[PDB]
Amino acid sequence: QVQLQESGGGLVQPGGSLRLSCSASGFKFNDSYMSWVRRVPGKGLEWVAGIWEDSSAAHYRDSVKGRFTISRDNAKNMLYLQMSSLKSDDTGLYYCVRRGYSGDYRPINNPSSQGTQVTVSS
Amino acid sequence: SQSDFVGQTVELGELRLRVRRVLAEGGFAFVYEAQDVGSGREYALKRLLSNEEEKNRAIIQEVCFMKKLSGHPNIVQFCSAASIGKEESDTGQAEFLLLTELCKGQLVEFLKKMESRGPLSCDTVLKIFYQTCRAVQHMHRQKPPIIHRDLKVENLLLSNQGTIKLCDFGSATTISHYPDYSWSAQRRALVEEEITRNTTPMYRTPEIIDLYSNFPIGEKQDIWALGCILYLLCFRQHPFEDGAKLRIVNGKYSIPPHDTQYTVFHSLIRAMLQVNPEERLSIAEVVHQLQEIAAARNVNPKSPITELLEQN
Ligand SMILES: COc1cc2ncnc(Nc3ccc(F)c(Cl)c3)c2cc1OCCCN1CCOCC1
Repeated sequence: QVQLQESGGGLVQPGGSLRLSCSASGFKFNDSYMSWVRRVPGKGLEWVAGIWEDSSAAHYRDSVKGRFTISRDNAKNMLYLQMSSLKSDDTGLYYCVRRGYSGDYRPINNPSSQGTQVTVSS
Repeated sequence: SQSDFVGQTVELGELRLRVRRVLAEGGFAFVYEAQDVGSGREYALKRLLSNEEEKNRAIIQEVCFMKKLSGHPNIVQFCSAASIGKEESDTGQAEFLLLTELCKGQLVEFLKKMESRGPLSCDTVLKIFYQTCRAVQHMHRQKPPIIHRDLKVENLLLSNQGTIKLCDFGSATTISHYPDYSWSAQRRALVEEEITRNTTPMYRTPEIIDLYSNFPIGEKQDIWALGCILYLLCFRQHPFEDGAKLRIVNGKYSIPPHDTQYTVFHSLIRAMLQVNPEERLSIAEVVHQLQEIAAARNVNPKSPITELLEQN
């Protein structure tokens, strides 16, 4: 029974900074690859960033490299995504899912959680 | 053994793959989920362990077919392959690795988890079947034409984009058979046994069951299989589920007389399930008619099936 719950998103003008969090339960968080995904209106779902089990490896898509930072806490089964220098394309409904992606940044696991809204505009 | 392969690291080209879990078991090969430690990209990894050259030579042609079918939006994408001798392998068997792109999973397992919602719309069936046929068409366009011979819903995958993709090509071939009266009875028996192995019992065509009718065993095999699939998507059940040879040879099946939901597909089913392969519609004729239906229904059949995509 994989269950996830995201929070920490809101409305912030371009250039701002947000910090997303996610509590996980129902599976063994310590031995699983975790990822952040977002749902942009008009485009669909796309993979954003991912992190290995023991944080020995972190991956980011081209449009967020050096701008977003992913991290985890296996002790509390938490997953964090630090966003900064936000653009208009960063606007979307952010989820956290298990495993990575395939092809052109296309997530493996579809989000069953509610997600957290991130809106970027003046 | 092929169960201890999980949690290991495989090197293919510039990729370092971590074996995550088992996707499918086989008596010859297992399919695993493999993730790259440098990119985070996921793949599907089939691992064949056998000393039989028949199976080893078969998976080689399986690779060549995929490399040629590459680039198509309705066919799984080949990435890499590797050969491992009996000596380097731990199981004492020759090892072969087949690496493709990772999808959401099989179409079948998403369908049963959505039966709770109710019956499938005529549109969703139209989307699934069209994208299925567009993949078969791409196969029948190749030179020489590639025949799947193992078309079934279990071989249909739901991509991460939300589209249908074909996966297994172990039974695929470009060889056609043209039996006449110059054929001996034993040759007919020998050819039949060979083709029978690579086919699913209830999906076996009339021309491969009765080899004294001088029916050509070519690309029209896939058409008959598609007719079984379309029937299987509307009425959920297989037209020849019992697999009785007498029913397949004589082409005896029944369409639900009180159907009022999938009536549009009645003409296509009857036209694809013809006993004589010479009378069955070509893949182009099937696709063409599917496009007319989608136009009259205001539906883009190439668009992703979002209802199955958001299924968990
Ligand atoms: C994430 O799900 C899949 C993605 C896949 N992506 C690509 N190919 C698959 N199968 C496959 C089929 C034929 C082949 F020759 C090769 Cl190399 C691979 C795949 C099979 C997959 O799983 C199929 C069986 C679903 N299992 C059922 C048991 O519980 C876990 C889900």
